[PDB]
Amino acid sequence: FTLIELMIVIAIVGILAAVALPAYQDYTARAQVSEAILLAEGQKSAVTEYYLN
Amino acid sequence: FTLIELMIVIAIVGILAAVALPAYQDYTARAQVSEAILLAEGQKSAVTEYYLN
Repeated sequence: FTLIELMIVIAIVGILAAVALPAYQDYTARAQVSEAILLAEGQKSAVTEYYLN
Repeated sequence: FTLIELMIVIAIVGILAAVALPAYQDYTARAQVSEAILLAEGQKSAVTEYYLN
């Protein structure tokens, strides 16, 4: 008898595929969301520039 | 960030061009207006000369 050793595999086979993937496509999103933010960084002072002058 | 240093330039670039230029073309005028007056200075006594004699 070994099957419970196979059972535990197929328990490992059914993986979670952690929410630490989709919370980190949401924070990979935070990466390229930031890529949008880093654009905004340029306009921060330029928009400001119009706003002040 | 430095742009406000550029802003302040373009605030210096837009200069007043002081009214102390056109009030002093008006007083540069007072210079050559005086140049007309200094002519008149000669006639002061000569006109007077006719007026008295």
